[PDB]
Amino acid sequence: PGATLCLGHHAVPNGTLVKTITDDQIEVTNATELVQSSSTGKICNNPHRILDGIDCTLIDALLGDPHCDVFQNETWDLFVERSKAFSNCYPYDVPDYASLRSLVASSGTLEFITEGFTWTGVTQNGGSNACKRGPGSGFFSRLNWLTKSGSTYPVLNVTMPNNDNFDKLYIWGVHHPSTNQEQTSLYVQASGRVTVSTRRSQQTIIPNIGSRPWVRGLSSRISIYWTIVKPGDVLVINSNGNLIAPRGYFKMRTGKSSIMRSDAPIDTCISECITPNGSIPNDKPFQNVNKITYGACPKYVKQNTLKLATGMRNVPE
Amino acid sequence: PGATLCLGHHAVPNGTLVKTITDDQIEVTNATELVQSSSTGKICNNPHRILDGIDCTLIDALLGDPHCDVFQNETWDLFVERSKAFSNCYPYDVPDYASLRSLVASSGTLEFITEGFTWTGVTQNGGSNACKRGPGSGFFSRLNWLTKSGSTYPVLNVTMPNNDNFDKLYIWGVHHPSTNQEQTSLYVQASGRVTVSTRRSQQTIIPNIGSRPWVRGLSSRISIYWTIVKPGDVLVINSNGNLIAPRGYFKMRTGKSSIMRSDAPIDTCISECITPNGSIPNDKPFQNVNKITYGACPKYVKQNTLKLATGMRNVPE
Amino acid sequence: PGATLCLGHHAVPNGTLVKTITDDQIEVTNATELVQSSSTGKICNNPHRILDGIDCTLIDALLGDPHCDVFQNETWDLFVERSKAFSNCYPYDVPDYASLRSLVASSGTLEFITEGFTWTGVTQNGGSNACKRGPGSGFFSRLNWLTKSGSTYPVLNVTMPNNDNFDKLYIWGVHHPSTNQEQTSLYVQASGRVTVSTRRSQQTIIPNIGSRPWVRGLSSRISIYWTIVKPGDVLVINSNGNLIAPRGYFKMRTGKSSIMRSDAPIDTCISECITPNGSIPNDKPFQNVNKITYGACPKYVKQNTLKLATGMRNVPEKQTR
Amino acid sequence: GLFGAIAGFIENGWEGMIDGWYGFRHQNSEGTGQAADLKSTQAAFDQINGKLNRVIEKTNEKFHQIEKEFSEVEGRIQDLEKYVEDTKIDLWSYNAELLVALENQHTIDLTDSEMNKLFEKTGRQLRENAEDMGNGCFKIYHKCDNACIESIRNGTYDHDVYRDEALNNRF
Amino acid sequence: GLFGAIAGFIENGWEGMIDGWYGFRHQNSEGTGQAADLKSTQAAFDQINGKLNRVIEKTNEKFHQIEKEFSEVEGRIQDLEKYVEDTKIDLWSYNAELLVALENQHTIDLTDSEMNKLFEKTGRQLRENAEDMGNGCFKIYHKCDNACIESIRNGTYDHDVYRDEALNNRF
Amino acid sequence: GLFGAIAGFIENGWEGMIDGWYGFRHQNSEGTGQAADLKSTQAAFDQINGKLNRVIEKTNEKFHQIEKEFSEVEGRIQDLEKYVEDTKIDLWSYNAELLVALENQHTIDLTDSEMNKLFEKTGRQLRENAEDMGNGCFKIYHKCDNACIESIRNGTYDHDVYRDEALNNRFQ
Ligand SMILES: *[C@@H]1O[C@H](CO)[C@@H](O[C@@H]2O[C@H](CO)[C@@H](O[C@@H]3O[C@H](CO)[C@@H](O)[C@H](O[C@H]4O[C@H](CO)[C@@H](O)[C@H](O)[C@@H]4O)[C@@H]3O)[C@H](O)[C@H]2NC(C)=O)[C@H](O)[C@H]1NC(C)=O
Ligand SMILES: *[C@@H]1O[C@H](CO)[C@@H](O[C@@H]2O[C@H](CO)[C@@H](O[C@@H]3O[C@H](CO[C@H]4O[C@H](CO)[C@@H](O)[C@H](O)[C@@H]4O)[C@@H](O)[C@H](O)[C@@H]3O)[C@H](O)[C@H]2NC(C)=O)[C@H](O)[C@H]1NC(C)=O
Ligand SMILES: *[C@@H]1O[C@H](CO)[C@@H](O[C@@H]2O[C@H](CO)[C@@H](O[C@@H]3O[C@H](CO)[C@@H](O)[C@H](O)[C@@H]3O)[C@H](O)[C@H]2NC(C)=O)[C@H](O)[C@H]1NC(C)=O
Ligand SMILES: *[C@@H]1O[C@H](CO)[C@@H](O[C@@H]2O[C@H](CO)[C@@H](O[C@@H]3O[C@H](CO)[C@@H](O)[C@H](O)[C@@H]3O)[C@H](O)[C@H]2NC(C)=O)[C@H](O)[C@H]1NC(C)=O
Ligand SMILES: *[C@@H]1O[C@H](CO)[C@@H](O[C@@H]2O[C@H](CO)[C@@H](O)[C@H](O)[C@H]2NC(C)=O)[C@H](O)[C@H]1NC(C)=O
Ligand SMILES: *[C@@H]1O[C@H](CO)[C@@H](O[C@@H]2O[C@H](CO)[C@@H](O)[C@H](O)[C@H]2NC(C)=O)[C@H](O)[C@H]1NC(C)=O
Ligand SMILES: *[C@@H]1O[C@H](CO)[C@@H](O)[C@H](O)[C@H]1NC(C)=O
Ligand SMILES: *[C@@H]1O[C@H](CO)[C@@H](O)[C@H](O)[C@H]1NC(C)=O
Ligand SMILES: *[C@@H]1O[C@H](CO)[C@@H](O)[C@H](O)[C@H]1NC(C)=O
Ligand SMILES: *[C@@H]1O[C@H](CO)[C@@H](O)[C@H](O)[C@H]1NC(C)=O
Ligand SMILES: *[C@@H]1O[C@H](CO)[C@@H](O)[C@H](O)[C@H]1NC(C)=O
Ligand SMILES: *[C@@H]1O[C@H](CO)[C@@H](O)[C@H](O)[C@H]1NC(C)=O
Ligand SMILES: *[C@@H]1O[C@H](CO)[C@@H](O)[C@H](O)[C@H]1NC(C)=O
Repeated sequence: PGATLCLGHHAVPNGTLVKTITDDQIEVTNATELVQSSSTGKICNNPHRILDGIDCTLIDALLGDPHCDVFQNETWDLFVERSKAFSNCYPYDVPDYASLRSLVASSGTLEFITEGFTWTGVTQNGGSNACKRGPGSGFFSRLNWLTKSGSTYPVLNVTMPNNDNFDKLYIWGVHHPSTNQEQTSLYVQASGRVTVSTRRSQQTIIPNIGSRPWVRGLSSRISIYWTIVKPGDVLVINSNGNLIAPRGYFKMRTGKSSIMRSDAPIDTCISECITPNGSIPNDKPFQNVNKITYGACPKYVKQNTLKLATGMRNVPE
Repeated sequence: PGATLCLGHHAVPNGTLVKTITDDQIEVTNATELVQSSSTGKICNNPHRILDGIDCTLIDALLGDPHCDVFQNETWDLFVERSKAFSNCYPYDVPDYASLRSLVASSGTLEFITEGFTWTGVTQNGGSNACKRGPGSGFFSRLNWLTKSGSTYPVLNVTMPNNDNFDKLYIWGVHHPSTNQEQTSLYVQASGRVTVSTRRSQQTIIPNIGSRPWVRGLSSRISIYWTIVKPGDVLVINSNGNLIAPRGYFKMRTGKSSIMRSDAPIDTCISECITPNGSIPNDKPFQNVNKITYGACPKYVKQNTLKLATGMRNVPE
Repeated sequence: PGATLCLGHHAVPNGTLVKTITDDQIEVTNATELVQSSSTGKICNNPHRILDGIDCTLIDALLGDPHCDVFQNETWDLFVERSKAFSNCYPYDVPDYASLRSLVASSGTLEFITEGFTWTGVTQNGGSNACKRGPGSGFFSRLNWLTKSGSTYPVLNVTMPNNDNFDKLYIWGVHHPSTNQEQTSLYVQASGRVTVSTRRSQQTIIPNIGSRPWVRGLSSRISIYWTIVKPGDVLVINSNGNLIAPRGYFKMRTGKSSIMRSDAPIDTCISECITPNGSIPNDKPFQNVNKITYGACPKYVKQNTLKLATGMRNVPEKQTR
Repeated sequence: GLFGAIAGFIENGWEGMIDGWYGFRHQNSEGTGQAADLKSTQAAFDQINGKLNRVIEKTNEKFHQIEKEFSEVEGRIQDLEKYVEDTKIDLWSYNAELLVALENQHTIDLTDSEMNKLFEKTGRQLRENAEDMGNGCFKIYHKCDNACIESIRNGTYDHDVYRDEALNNRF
Repeated sequence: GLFGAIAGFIENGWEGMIDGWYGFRHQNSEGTGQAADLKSTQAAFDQINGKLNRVIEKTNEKFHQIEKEFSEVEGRIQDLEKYVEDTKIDLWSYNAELLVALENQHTIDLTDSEMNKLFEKTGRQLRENAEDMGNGCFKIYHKCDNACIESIRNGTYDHDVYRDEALNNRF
Repeated sequence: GLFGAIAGFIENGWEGMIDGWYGFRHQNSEGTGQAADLKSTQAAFDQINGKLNRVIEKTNEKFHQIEKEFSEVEGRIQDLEKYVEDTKIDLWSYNAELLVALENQHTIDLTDSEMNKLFEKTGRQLRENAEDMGNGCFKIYHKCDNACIESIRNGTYDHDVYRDEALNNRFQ
């Protein structure tokens, strides 16, 4: 009378389905999820510096819309723009809005350095009832609305060299009056012009007179432009009317800063990966939460689940 | 007295060469082709709605070139533009032609809704012998060539609010005369201007007087522009000359519509995948017919053949 | 007494670590490197035609800045722009500089064909002390600075049909004076205009009067524009002032030509693959030298090493040492 | 292949076997014959079919995209459009090349494996009543009529019945 | 799997084995029992753990990128931005799908392999003192008390001790 | 590896074997010796060489592309140019990482496989005249001079010749 010795392996009563080269579904004893498909719904305030825009877009904070004055000294790793943001100053547009927003977002600061531009023979500090400050009319904090002095608006011609070792961002504009009467009344000349240049490039803008839709009492507009001045280069501004002048420059940096559109609330917690839906854990290699991410994030994929087998084939009794 | 029992496998007299990790050519009993390399040469008219442009580009059908009048209000899944297409109306250009074509192609409709614009103090419905409609002078069906009434062309200033729940596309233009004589004769003022705006954006165009080369009898030109007005926004058009006015708006949609350049004939058949060379079967995962495709298509690859082994190693007798 | 027959395999004293599906480091008897991580630091002069820009950008060679005259009619597979390059002619800008540079680089030639434009009633061949050619004033070799003749500058209206079977590239400009005095002195009219058109396109530029930064004695500028004329089309140039006229056209081609920014010296050797750091061998499938490459190159990857196992698992005899 | 049966210890395939992928040839007192093994054939087919169906899983449907041919020279934007597309095509071409190489290596190995599985299954059935000749053949050490051969092929061969007869013939 | 043990010549797994992945069940004069094999279990675990750690190697940190949602229709530049992103997502989705398919096929094959390795190791230990029944079980042809079974399981079974007894019972 | 020979039932490799990758060591009445197996060695080499040549198949040649370094801040277009390139580089870096991992796993498994193939081939040659010791070695149950060993190594060993002698030595 001998003995029997049987070799075998484990099983569980209910395994997990995985995909292979040959099968779309095969049962194994265990698997682990490789796609992150859920969020807390909240943006964690660490370890990245989160700046909540609240009622302000980055561009309104840059220009210095009065309700955005609280952002003047601000820096961020991630600026969060909310769908409730609104503009409440002189009606404006930005040709290439998306680029200006991108480059400021990427710079990560609104650090503004005032420069002593000399505007000879014009009135400075124009304001509007579309952009109220205190009891009176006002304007964008970083822009200087120049108009005639006496009965003349001379050819303005100023220079500002960059002798620093960083890039300077200058924001300026052009005013588009709604009538010929307003044009000549503000700037004397029947047609204005703004030419802003550095050693190797230039932009010339001719204003356009006509009604746009009424916004905060006005059919006129400002168009916003920008110029980067590199170390060793020089800014020249030349205008015989309609110039919305810079007061200085924004000190540019490079680094890890960006901007995101989201309505998720900010919370006190730690998460490396941020999506517009909220922060997500980054222990998994893939995620299906949002193609928009910031930080150390799983890669976006279309699958909502992908199981990595962590055990053998399940062959129950 | 014993027996012999031999285990074995099949072979075939005529195997197929395939590639593996270790061999660029090794013989197996059977294989199947994974790259689609041929087409019928015909575009199947199902299941996608194919609209044959025949003699017309999408843009000419949009503007309403008289020989394209048959396309009024048409819809498509795929608009097919032919190399034989020609323009036969007022000579024009579209700054950012490629974008206008793309956005209309993608919208999938030329559904046009006429609006009651009030053009006070000008002559409407101007026409040209470069753009005949029946025996007499004509113009683009969706545009309204405004010129002086009596001896005056006033400042036009009109509005159209969007109180619908869909986006409106407005197509308009600016006329560029070839001489000062033509300018003042049509528009009185020595220099025109067109400003078209919504609450948030604006375009102002100054016409340019001068000879271009003769096209269909004319050295003058029209430049075509577009403006999208969202629900709750408002269009304002302001001009003291050279305005080529909209008659209404195109209804915008989103969906699966596109455009393709092809000379392949349309046929009555069914195919999910369309290329400029014609429809192709989509049973294979890859194709080498054309990188331009529309529909449920195999992915374009550079290989003209890739064989997937569907049997064992062939070791013949 | 019988016999023992043992089956085995080799081992080596010095194996190499490689990565697998299950192990980030495991020892095999040999491996080979798949990432090219070094360069000679020199660009090989063969088999590609390398044109060293030396002191000149492609655009300065195109316009015909006098110190770039040696590049007239040059051709290249790869134009190499050096960080020492400088401009030394009339101060200028090119709206869409990057595109003009790209399209000329890609065309691979500066072959220029002079055409007999008739400029009635103006002075031709204007020059500047900002753009010396020999001892005296000069200008871009491929551009013609037109100014008043006597006390008039008429409306210029000229044509050049393209009756060839190739595309013509025309480079032209608009002069932006720094004062009204300069404007009327050169062009009579208080405001100029340049309109350049073909059957199907047109560009009108209005000059702008005002100071830009002083460069080589001048606060005025030229802005450079371009127009391609296809076979069967016709160029028309119409101006009542401020036109910087073309003298002809550049022949356009298509092919394998490009441009690269590099300070590596050019040397006598053969290499299919060029990077800004120098040529690299292309025997390996990957490289970590530079994402900027030209020619038959390994693909750029972030890893600086990747080892492909070329032998079995290395299993030495364990020792009690 | 990894298992060393097909193109290995089995010298070659049988062109005459047209009703299966794997099977048996025998020689006994009653003559010679051939029969396909359905189970092993089916297992190979099911795996190859499974991978075929995974590979032809229709996965992309695209509508409006970017332009990919251009009638004019434009510079920067067009350079980028062409580069984006060329980059995509090279990556998918790589994916396709790798896919077929991996699939094909594996198909060759799984078919080799099924041959080997059938061989070891047969050997185990025969217990001590046969010896492995080393060329894919078993020398069976007893009288094995056509009933006995079919018993081995359809999995009902009782080795105890013939063990004494076979053990004697071997030793 | 490629080795034909798991879901193969071993009919099914043991739900009762909760202290290891592979192991032994025996019947002798003293009754029946079960014991996990640590070494084979450990080898499977180490390989699976190794691949898990390779797959979750954190590799991706991105800051400012491109916009991927747009509130306005723009045409050409936006078409390209969307196409670039859609292209990227499809390629990474493909990579993810292929990765899991290859990993999973391999995990099933390596676990099947470890079962087979343990089975062949045991068979080799037993030399001429046992026969392979064909269902993952060895008929041991001698008295094998619980000490003798443990000797086989912990790798110290001396086959010479029982060879005469076993050879006699077999032949 | 999958086959459990290399780093498995074979305890270790032989540093002394310098003329092949796989082979034989024997002990008989006449002493001890070592000989490389050419066939198995050649099969491993051919497969590894085959995969090497597939991997270094030169496939890409690019001329004018996009710019990848920028001396000015520009915004949207430059963001897209950089993103396109960064996307490409990450995907190719992934491809390279995966390629080597899969190739290397397979190289280890194919070499393990060839060891195993040689072992099973030898075992089959010996029929009933030898037993598997379990460490990669066969105890041969008969007198096997150097001629007899070479007969096994070059595939000409006739097992019938020694079967009676061997069967007697094995069973009592
Ligand atoms: C609009 O405003 C700008 C800024 O104020 C102004 O441009 C400036 O003009 C002056 C005079 O042309 C430039 O001064 C030159 O600078 C360089 C050094 O970089 C020197 O080489 C020059 O010196 C020589 O030449 C002088 C003769 O003019 C001699 O007096 C001197 O001894 C030297 O030989 C000269 O100083 C200055 O560089 C520019 N600055 C900029 C940033 O452009 C422009 O003139 C104003 N426009 C009008 C119409 O007033
Ligand atoms: C050129 O034509 C333009 C279009 O007609 C003219 O613009 C119009 O100008 C008038 C004032 O002159 C504006 O009227 C004011 O509108 C606001 C309210 O605006 C909207 O909001 C309320 C709800 O809050 C809504 O009920 C209204 O319908 C408006 O939609 C009132 O509060 C004021 O009291 C006053 O009525 C028009 O809004 C404005 N329309 C547009 C679309 O801009 C322009 O005046 C003309 N210019 C010239 C030089 O002739
Ligand atoms: C400025 O120069 C351009 C180019 O030379 C002039 O355009 C030309 O204008 C004439 C008529 O004034 C066109 O002639 C016409 O040709 C057709 C046949 O093609 C003929 O049937 C008509 O009867 C007529 O003669 C000519 O085609 C046109 N040339 C081009 C190339 O477009 C332009 O008129 C000049 N303007 C001034 C004010 O000098
Ligand atoms: C183990 O792998 C390494 C590769 O990682 C092998 O080294 C390479 O072997 C040969 C020398 O036999 C070298 O290639 C030759 O180079 C000379 C000039 O350098 C050339 O004239 C020949 O035509 C040939 O290309 C190669 O440089 C060398 N590479 C390195 C990095 O060492 C080695 O051969 C392998 N060892 C074994 C035992 O297989
Ligand atoms: C589908 O149409 C394309 C576009 O015409 C064909 O590609 C051309 O044909 C040959 C080789 O393919 C080349 O000389 C041309 O330069 C190609 N043009 C382009 C834009 O690639 C293609 O051959 C057609 N394919 C089939 C299967 O009909
Ligand atoms: C080739 O040149 C590139 C850049 O010209 C070198 O990349 C730099 O490497 C250092 C680290 O040594 C980094 O800090 C810089 O960020 C890199 N610069 C850029 C512009 O990428 C690269 O090292 C060179 N490679 C070789 C082999 O010489
Ligand atoms: C299943 O897999 C995970 C991932 O390795 C592991 O941590 C967990 O303990 C496993 N669960 C069981 C029941 O084995
Ligand atoms: C910014 O900083 C200055 C100087 O420290 C301070 O006086 C001012 O109030 C700050 N502005 C805001 C909006 O906090
Ligand atoms: C995240 O937000 C996107 C965009 O609004 C939405 O479509 C998606 O379903 C959300 N996903 C999760 C997991 O919340
Ligand atoms: C290859 O594929 C199918 C079976 O799936 C069959 O019709 C064809 O004849 C096969 N060819 C060979 C040579 O087996
Ligand atoms: C176009 O749109 C609608 C039809 O739904 C209608 O208002 C209009 O008359 C149509 N015109 C034509 C020509 O079909
Ligand atoms: C440039 O080439 C053209 C035509 O091929 C020729 O007429 C001209 O003289 C050449 N100029 C130089 C400087 O080589
Ligand atoms: C299997 O083979 C035998 C012998 O030919 C046959 O008679 C029998 O019907 C078959 N199987 C079963 C389960 O009866």
